[PDB]
Amino acid sequence: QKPYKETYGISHITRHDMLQIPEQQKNEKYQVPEFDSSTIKNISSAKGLDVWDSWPLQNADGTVANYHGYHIVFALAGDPKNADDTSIYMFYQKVGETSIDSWKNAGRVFKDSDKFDANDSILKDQTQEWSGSATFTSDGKIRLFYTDFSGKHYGKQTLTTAQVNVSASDSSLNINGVEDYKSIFDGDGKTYQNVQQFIDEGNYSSGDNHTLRDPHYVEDKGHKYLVFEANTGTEDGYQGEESLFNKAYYGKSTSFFRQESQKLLQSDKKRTAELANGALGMIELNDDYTLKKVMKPLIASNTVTDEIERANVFKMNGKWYLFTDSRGSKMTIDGITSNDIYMLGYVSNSLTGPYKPLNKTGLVLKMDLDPNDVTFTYSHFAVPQAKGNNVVITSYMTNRGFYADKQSTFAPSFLLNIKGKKTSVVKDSILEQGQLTVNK
Ligand SMILES: [Ca+2]
Repeated sequence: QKPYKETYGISHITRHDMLQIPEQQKNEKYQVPEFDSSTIKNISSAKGLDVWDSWPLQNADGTVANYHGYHIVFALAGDPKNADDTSIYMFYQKVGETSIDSWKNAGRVFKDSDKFDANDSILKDQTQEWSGSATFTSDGKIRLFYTDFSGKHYGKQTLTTAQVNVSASDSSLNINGVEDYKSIFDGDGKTYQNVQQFIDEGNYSSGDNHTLRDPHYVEDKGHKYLVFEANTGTEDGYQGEESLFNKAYYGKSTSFFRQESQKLLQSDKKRTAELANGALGMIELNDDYTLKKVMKPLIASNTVTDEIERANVFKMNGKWYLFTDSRGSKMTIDGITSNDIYMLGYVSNSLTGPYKPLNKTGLVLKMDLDPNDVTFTYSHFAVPQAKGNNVVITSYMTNRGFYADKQSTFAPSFLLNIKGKKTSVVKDSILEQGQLTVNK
């Protein structure tokens, strides 16, 4: 194949930028702070469940919602002994409370029968409920977005929505049921990979990693959008042998492309790089939360990784910030190790781009603790605040199923300062486990 250059009109996580991160991450400004293990508790109301990926009910701009005097957090939870047991639970606290013990458990959002009652062909084949977002609508409704995962159908992932009906009193919140429960998007082949394309390759034994998940709701000028984890399709730079010859994925210069591409082609990461075509996708929704328009990806990670998770985007003090989490173990970049886990980040003057890397490289947070460390954290997520230069970073702590007495739980939150195209972790800014806002 001959070298070429094609950006497909989207932004790219380039090899040159990623190569700078191993040295840069030694700076404490870009590091998840050390946590004190003797302060860490299980979520008392979870009654022995692992509780991992979590997200707050948000207003349209990403700030934390107030539902009838309560904060609400949705989270994946399940039996630590069963890695395929994943359902969405709803936790809640009175606004003003900060202790992890303040989080009550309203239980599962869904009954097993809900996916059938929905009259939705894709939903009736669901086996797990994976991550998403939740927005608090202008008419006072809890509008959930999540990932319908189907183990029956080779790990199909479908962006899904429902309204969660919740009664509020002075003491409790109670889930009454759901409505408007429907599949929104399962890929289109041309812009975002679908599960058939995964099956074409030989599914899991191909080494390909198909994703279409973690939908994050946001609005701009009254238009409604989901930004989500995906993989590219056939028309915006697909996986394949030819992808390694696209200079847009390398950056820097032709000299760098020649050197880096020849190294990659000679390496044991050639196949991994060919398969790697992660993307942060975007769709516009209609006012009833159905699909209006498939839009081009905000950014892609061709050759670098197939898996960029927990898509997040919001406007803060005049700029738009786009984040994603990614494991070094699934990357193909020299100097990045299997211990390294990142939140990467990008900035634009507009929701729809173009996005350029924060801190020159894309690095925002680095966590490299051993998987066995009780204070291991993952699924880092920046929660915008109503005012100021800080966001709150939430994450889950402790790997699923590792310890009998220490379950996956809410990590201590901490602060990230954002100004312009730069970020820095705020010194000694550790908050309570699962704390969503600085204000209280
Ligand atoms: Ca792929």
